[PDB]
Amino acid sequence: KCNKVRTVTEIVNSDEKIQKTYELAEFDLKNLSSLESYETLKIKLALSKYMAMLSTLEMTQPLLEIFRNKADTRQIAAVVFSTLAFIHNRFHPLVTNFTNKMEFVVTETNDTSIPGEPILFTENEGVLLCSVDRPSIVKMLSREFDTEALVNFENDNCNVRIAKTFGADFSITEVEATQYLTLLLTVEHAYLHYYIFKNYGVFEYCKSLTDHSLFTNKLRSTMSTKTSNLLLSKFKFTIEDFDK
Amino acid sequence: SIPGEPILFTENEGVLLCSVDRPSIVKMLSREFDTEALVNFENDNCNVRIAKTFGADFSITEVEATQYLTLLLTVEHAYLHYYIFKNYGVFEYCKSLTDHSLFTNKLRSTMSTKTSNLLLSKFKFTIEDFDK
Amino acid sequence: AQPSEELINMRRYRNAARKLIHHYSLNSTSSTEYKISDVVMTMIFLLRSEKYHSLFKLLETTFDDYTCRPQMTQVQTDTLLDAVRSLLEMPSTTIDLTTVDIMRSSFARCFNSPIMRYAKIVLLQNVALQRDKRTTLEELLIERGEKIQMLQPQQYINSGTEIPFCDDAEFLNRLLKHIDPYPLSRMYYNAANTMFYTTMENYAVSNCKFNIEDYNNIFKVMENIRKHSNK
Amino acid sequence: IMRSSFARCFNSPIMRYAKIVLLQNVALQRDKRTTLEELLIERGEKIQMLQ
Repeated sequence: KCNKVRTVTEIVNSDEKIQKTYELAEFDLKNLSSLESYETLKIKLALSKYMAMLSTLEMTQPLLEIFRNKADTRQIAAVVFSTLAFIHNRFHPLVTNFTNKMEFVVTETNDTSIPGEPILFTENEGVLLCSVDRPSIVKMLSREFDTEALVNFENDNCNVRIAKTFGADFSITEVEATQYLTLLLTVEHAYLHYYIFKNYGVFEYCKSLTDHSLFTNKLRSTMSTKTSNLLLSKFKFTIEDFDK
Repeated sequence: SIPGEPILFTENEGVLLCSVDRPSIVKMLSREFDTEALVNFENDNCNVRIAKTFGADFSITEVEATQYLTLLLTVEHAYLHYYIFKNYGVFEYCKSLTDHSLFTNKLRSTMSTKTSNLLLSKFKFTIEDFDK
Repeated sequence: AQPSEELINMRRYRNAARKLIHHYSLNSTSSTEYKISDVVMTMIFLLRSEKYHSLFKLLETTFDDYTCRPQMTQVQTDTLLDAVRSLLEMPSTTIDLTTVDIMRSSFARCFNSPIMRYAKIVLLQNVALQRDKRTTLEELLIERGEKIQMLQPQQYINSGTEIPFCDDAEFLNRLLKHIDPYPLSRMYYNAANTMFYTTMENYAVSNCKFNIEDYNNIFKVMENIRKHSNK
Repeated sequence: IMRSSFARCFNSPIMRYAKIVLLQNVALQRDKRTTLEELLIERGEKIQMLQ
């Protein structure tokens, strides 16, 4: 599919005619450029909106100090609730509330800690309840790990790839803002299960928690173009080393 | 800096822009290189050359002027790519830079039917000695 | 005498050893982490303060190679933990025995094989977890859920319903402008891997090896999304 | 460069005529040669940064 598009032009009364030919390879490339810029802008906008909305809530102090404290019961709940609502609106822009019954539990002890899924639910022992590991959330915010950006990429070809090299009060650190994406993703994952069980029974919910695998069926006729935070999809690691 | 080319154009970063290596320019200016006293190659003179045997303030010297030709030819080589991509795709500005080479094809039917600055037909070295 | 070579590039020795230790315990960030000369420099750099020599002794214990866990000289262990915090120069960020044990296991694999090419492989497992009994997730599910149901909410937080928002669009745009310069694409992946590490960071306890295939399913979430796009 | 020139001369025990333009140099402050493409990335980037 190299498609050296081929063209000709004629004088009326067909005295004589001229030929030219051309190549999409510039046009598709510019299309890709525009696409990625567009979607990047959209995502950035979304994040900004989220951050500002949280900012509204009159926090006395920078985020991390909150969870570094453990005496709170209001702020943390508020945070969680806000994130959940944001996600739900991201899928149902017309929808605004969950009809009460939402309640939270702080968890503080390893002897209450649970691997993987850090936020957990009992949809109705009479009513919904949730559980959260603040200690772990601090561990996930073991912020020290962060560092300046690496610039790696793979499958290069030439400036066929590189052509973008020629294609044209909380005033606070980008990296600390970036930490928010962590909780975003976490609550997103949780919202998956919450939605699943809210739609269906408990045992399949347990099965999904056993393996986040069988989801791929039921999570269908479900994303009616409501894109979610998996843009740069090359999520992969060394495989052959599993060695059973 | 960049290998090979002391000049480069960014064709439209909103508008055309250009970048140039003054350091390397000076390195070309290191003309302690220069000396005239030399001897031309010849061949087959009795047939070819013996015939040719029988024929004959600012008042600045020549060597510098000779040096002018350097930047002349350099800017020529640059102009080639500049024209090319100005007329054509960034794909064939990846190419032409990955190697110059092939652009002869695009120059076909493209050249103005007038020669430039490439008289003396030999321009080469030993080649087979690439000894890979 | 010439005291140079022992510490001349104290800067190199400190910075690289600390970088390495952060790579292990703090799992900090991707790097071409290696220099065996630096590994040796770790020891030599340790050999010039007692607040090093203690840790050096502990680490030397690994050269016995047996997986036994050393006795806690409680007082001295605690003073040693504080010295570790100091010599790691962290904001007292909850450096703990568990991470210390993790480092012990790290060296329990580091020197233990002369793999003179490249064991470029995660060694997720630790022998020195609280037991090698290696019970599975499923029983702990019950064990946790019991007390979970037994507990009472710390606050009964909801009545009625509300939504938060604000519309200082100019303010939002100002923010946006502030936000622009940052390479999101790169900046986020490290945090994503932090989330990844978090699983292991949780189960230091009778751990269940399997994570990989369900992670692959997490990744094929995007696969399913594409499939939905295409029906 | 000159050091390497001399470190290429005596290298020859060779007295027969030598057609050998050793254009190459070893001492390029690196383990081994990279491609040019990486530099085509790296210079271009900073150049676009420059004003």
